[PDB]
Amino acid sequence: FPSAVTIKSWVDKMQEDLVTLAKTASGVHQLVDIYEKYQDLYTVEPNNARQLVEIAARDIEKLLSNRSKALVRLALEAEKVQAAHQWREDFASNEVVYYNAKDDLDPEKNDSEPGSQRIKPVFIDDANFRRQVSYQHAAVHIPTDIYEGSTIVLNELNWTSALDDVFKKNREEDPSLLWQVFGSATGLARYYPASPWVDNSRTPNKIDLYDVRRRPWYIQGAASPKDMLILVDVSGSVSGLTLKLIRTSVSEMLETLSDDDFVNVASFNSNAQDVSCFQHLVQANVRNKKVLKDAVNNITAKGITDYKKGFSFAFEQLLNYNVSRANCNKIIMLFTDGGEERAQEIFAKYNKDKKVRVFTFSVGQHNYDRGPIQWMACENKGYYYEIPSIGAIRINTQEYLDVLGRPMVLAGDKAKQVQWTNVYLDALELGLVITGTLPVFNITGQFENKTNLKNQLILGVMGVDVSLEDIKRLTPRFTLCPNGYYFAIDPNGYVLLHPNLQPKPIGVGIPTINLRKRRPNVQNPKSQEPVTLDFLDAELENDIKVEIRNKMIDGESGEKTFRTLVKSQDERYIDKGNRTYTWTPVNGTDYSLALVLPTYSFYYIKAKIEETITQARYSETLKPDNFEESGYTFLAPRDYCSDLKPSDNNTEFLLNFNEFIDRKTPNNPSCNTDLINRVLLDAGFTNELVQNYWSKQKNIKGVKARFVVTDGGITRVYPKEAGENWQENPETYEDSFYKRSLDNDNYVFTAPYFNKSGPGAYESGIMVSKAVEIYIQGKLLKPAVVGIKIDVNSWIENFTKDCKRNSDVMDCVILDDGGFLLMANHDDYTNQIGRFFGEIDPSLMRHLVNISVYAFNKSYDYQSVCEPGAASKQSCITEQTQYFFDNDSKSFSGVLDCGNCSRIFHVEKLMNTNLIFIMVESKGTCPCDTRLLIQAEQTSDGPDPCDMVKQPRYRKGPDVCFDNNVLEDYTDC
Amino acid sequence: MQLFGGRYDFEDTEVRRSNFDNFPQALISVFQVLTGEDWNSVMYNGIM
Repeated sequence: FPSAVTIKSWVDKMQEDLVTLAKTASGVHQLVDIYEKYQDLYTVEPNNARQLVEIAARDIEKLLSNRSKALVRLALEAEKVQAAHQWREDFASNEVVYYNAKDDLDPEKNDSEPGSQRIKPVFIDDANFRRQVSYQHAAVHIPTDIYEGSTIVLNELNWTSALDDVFKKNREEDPSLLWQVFGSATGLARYYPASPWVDNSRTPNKIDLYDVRRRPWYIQGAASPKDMLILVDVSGSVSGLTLKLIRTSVSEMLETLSDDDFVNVASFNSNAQDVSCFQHLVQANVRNKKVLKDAVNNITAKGITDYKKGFSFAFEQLLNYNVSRANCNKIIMLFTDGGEERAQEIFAKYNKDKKVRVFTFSVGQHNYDRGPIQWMACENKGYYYEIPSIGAIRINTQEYLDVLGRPMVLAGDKAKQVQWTNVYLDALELGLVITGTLPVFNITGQFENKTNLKNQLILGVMGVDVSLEDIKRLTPRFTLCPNGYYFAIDPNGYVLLHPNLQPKPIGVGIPTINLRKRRPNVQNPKSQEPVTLDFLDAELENDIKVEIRNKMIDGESGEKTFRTLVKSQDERYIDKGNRTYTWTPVNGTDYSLALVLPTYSFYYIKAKIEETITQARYSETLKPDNFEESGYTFLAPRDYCSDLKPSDNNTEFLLNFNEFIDRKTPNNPSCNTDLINRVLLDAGFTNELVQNYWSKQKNIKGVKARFVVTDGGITRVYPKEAGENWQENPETYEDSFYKRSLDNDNYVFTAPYFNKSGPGAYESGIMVSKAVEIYIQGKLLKPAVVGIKIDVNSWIENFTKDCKRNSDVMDCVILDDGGFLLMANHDDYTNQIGRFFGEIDPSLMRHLVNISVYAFNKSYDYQSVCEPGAASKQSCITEQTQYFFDNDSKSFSGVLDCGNCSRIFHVEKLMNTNLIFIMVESKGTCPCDTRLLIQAEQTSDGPDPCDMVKQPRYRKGPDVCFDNNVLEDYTDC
Repeated sequence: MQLFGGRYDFEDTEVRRSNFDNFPQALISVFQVLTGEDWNSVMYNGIM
């Protein structure tokens, strides 16, 4: 086995060759020189991070205030218009004319069911709604199993007809408005602008199950948060049908709860116990509700009933105050069938003063006695419900929110505060939205102290949607490098705005279905949950990020520079970077906005091209015909002008952009002239480099391609026969190799993908890249990244020139930080290039992790897709692994023993790159192995929620709580 | 009432009116087995 100095010499020659080839054939210094030689087509402007966050925070505050103004308009008109309604019952003469959404519009139908008349709209097509929309009237949604034609429904479509004028005025004053909705307590939803529903009940074969009363925005604006305890009777008498209905009922009841409510499910039969692992009230997020639903589905029925024990248990659960709670609406929900005991002693002992409400549910068809539980309800300010069948569940488990809203109605105008929801996915396919809501009150006989009977409930909730792409237009990201960004935060942890938040649902657990119990045509239910992604599950988590999070959950301003691990765009690498987080509160709201800037991104380039000559020349440089002199050119699909839209066929976009820059003058009447000026400047620079330098050597020895990727958004790949092997994103802010080469100060090698369908090992090559970094006036800027593809075969034959091709005495590999194979020695190793080394030699890789030449970090992706196991693709949690270098030492010698064998090895880190060279004794000598070491998204289920609940994340609750008015009635029960 | 009383707790939603849950119901069920009408389905619910 060769000495240390022979291996040192081998790797020094190797890295000399590699680095000199990349340096002289990519043109880093040449581009630096042409960037610094101009210095007068541009100016270097500062990125004041504290001014940026405050500007953006005021723009977001102004948007949400403009929306809170259009809700207060709708609510006042709705109250005044219902106060003056007459309550007809004869509509067969005086019709109600309205547009029922989800009815078919081919004019050969002509239903117009009795008492009402239909509307056929015109339905222009629109942007800002990617569907066909009519600004003339409002559309009405009625749940499928609610007959329209009722006297309740027709009296509703009669007075809600005066909303359309405020809908129209709201939209006329703020043309950037999305959906405006009134959700009624009768099930109706009147929204503007009109648009056909996504699912009709009988049109196709998928029945739509949408009821406004179960929507997060409605439930949020209907009542205050809750401290719910669900007490489930599992005595023997509930066995059979009523137990099956109780399980379905408790799951439906849990689905009306959000992240500001706290829940636990207990159980009693002669002894009361928690149904789960939880033992107190927990925050009722998607993971905790998953735990509780799966624990409820395991319930069996045996024993004698003891209401006293169960109620003692419940009242003690609602008295902890040691754990995190809502402190708002202590309620018990008793799911039973029937009994003889009313437990007056326990109520006299435990809520003497009636601070805890009691809602009782009598489930099933049984002969038992219901007097006692109706009494329990009517005594403790609660309510009594009967659930005889499955079709009765949904409506009876969503109706307790009328009782909870009485003390909010009795509060008057103190209770009309706008609220914003979590991020959820629009039901009319608009993407990710938040909705700001407002409750509407029934005020009849108000100016005369008359009615106060029907007047303790609300009429419904007004809502107004705000899409997250409206909020991403107020935090513009094209003067920060690809590594900086904005992100906003709830007073709950959850993220309103982050790079890593996608439009997909959050996955819980491992997805498993039973394929042998699925009828083909029965219309599965889909989803109702929000996209609640905590801030510490969107990024890698230090100890400093936790205190930053806790600090800006408590509405604090601040700033902090530190050093952290950053995961790469493609989740395979990890860099170590310096970052600056600068945060502030959004003043009208409970959100907080922060800007992450990597130092080296404090200055940007603002173009100063103000003569037509060079502007026009630069505009000529990017035209497909002359590609063979500037190399294949890609353009970043941004919004440079309001007219040309991103196309995703990048040659189409380039043609449109050329047509647009020359057909309309560079005076740019309405375009973003800064983006266009920057793109033109950068095209000029990149073309100067391609002409003066890259063309003088049309081909180099091992150089397979050459590329420049700049800010502005220009990509140029020199031999156009490489231009179609280039599969990177054309948007230079999503290129993983760009962001990685900005973080390092040396050459970054990207490993190809292994076993990928397309040209990926010997067709393309191995990508090397380096960031161009310039000093204008003592300021650092990294405006572009140059690179190269290296030919595999040329590298092999410089690599073999005591390991030669297919030597069987030892192995020589070259890996990168990440553990991916780049240059092998064995011709069956080199067949798998770009594969994780622990998957082609797990023993030595585990030992390298053990020696601490490789560290690793594990994460969870909560928005992943999985092919379900046995117990299309559904949503899942997956665990991700990323390896990297921790120790800064150049050499690691050693000997790994499998026992009965001992392979001696030497690894040496190549200087000035991200490569490691390993020389180990061969593997086929001694048959020792344990198991593969995988670096891939592995479908997971954790973390364990029974432990996160014992030590939970810091949190801030709403401080407004409307319960306990003394003018309440509770004669209705 | 001793053999089948309180044992028709099948989890499905099928309705089985001829059971033995109280005395008037057991009396009706025995009378129906005596008239002979549909006695076999009373027997099947009792076997299951």
